[PDB]
Amino acid sequence: KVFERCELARTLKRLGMDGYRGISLANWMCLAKWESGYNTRATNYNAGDRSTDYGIFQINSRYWCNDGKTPGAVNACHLSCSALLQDNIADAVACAKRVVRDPQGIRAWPAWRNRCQNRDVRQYVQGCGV
Repeated sequence: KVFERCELARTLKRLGMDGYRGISLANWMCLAKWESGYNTRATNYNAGDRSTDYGIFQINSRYWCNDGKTPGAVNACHLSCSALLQDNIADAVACAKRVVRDPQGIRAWPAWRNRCQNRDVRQYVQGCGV
């Protein structure tokens, strides 16, 4: 599924992402925007280390979900990577929450630093009713 901007904003709020581990909803919106363009079906193979990024938040198979084919990987979210390709994002959200529980927080995703940190991210949630 390809979400519309405000539709996702509203969904994430409901799933309790606003301010989770100190991260504002606008930050989560900015991340999803640059990672997958709000697409739950998005996958990206990293030829470099043989891992794959899955779903709306482009969660990596080396540490967060099990895809079986990633060498020396762990599954901290306790999910099949398949779970992160569903239209319903409840598993993806639960996993994203698990990722920011580590010291790095939101910095765990390099693209957050490149595209969202120290920016005016208000744009991602303006007029959504969140």
